Amino acid sequence: MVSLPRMVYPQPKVLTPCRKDVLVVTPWLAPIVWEGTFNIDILNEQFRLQNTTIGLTVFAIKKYVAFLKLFLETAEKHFMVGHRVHYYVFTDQPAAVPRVTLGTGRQLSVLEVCERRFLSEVDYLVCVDVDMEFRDHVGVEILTPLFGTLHPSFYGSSREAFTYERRPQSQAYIPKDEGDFYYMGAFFGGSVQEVQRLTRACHQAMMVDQANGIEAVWHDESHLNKYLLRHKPTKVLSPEYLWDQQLLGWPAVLRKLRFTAVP
Ligand SMILES: CCCCCCO[C@@H]1O[C@H](CO)[C@H](O)[C@H](N)[C@H]1O[C@@H]1O[C@@H](C)[C@@H](O)[C@@H](O)[C@@H]1O
Ligand SMILES: [Hg+2]
Ligand SMILES: [Hg+2]
Ligand SMILES: [Hg+2]
Ligand SMILES: [Hg+2]
Repeated sequence: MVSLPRMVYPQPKVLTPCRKDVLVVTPWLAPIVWEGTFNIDILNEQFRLQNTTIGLTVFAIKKYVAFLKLFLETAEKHFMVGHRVHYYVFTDQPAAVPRVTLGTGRQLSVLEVCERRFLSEVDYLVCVDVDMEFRDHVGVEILTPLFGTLHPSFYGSSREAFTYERRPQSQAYIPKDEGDFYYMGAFFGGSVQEVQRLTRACHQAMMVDQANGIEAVWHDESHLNKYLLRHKPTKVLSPEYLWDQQLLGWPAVLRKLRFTAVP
């Protein structure tokens, strides 16, 4: 909205692709975020000028509350550093939430287990799984109206191999000749409005399936993939944002491992 100040940085080269080893934009012109495709300095400026607030939601029920400490501590070092962050921890054990020291401009709310709340408190919602840890930068380069993350096991696979729900009886059904990517349900988000639309669409599709006595092969994730097939995300995050070094190592195609599973 407001003018960016004078900035000094390398001139982008029109005849020099940033990455030649991977696809950096989808067929519907949504960027695919890989290290080397963005200048974080320009992006931080753009979002700071808008005083952007990012909500980060995690669900820690039962034994998963044990992952909160590492999750929050690492988020403090790598997630949206410099911008306003509001952590939303949904848990069945309010008292078990660890007391983690937060940087300025960042807050955490514990919700024991309305959507209207999100609309007035944050500009974007990022929904992730709690049994993870941040190992590198995860910033505003991911912010957009709607984004999904490439599942680390299928980013190089053909659609036929994607583990979409294949039964026509399911609302999450996707035939073998359809599909752009296989997105993992452990990392998605976008504007509050778009995220609520996605979740509302998924919840309704799941109810319909339940009534028909059917459960999608990969539950929530199956419906997420159906939704993102019909409502193309405005950005797609590379596997840099959802990886497991123990199971997949550290391929050359990944210059950074930013968000990973906990052994
Ligand atoms: C970073 C995960 C590495 C790949 C492991 C296999 O992942 C599973 O893939 C299916 C779709 O084919 C679903 O996405 C499952 N939810 C994935 O399971 C993952 O691994 C298991 C062991 C659990 O940790 C689960 O929470 C993970 O998503
Ligand atoms: Hg969410
Ligand atoms: Hg979530
Ligand atoms: Hg759902
Ligand atoms: Hg969903």
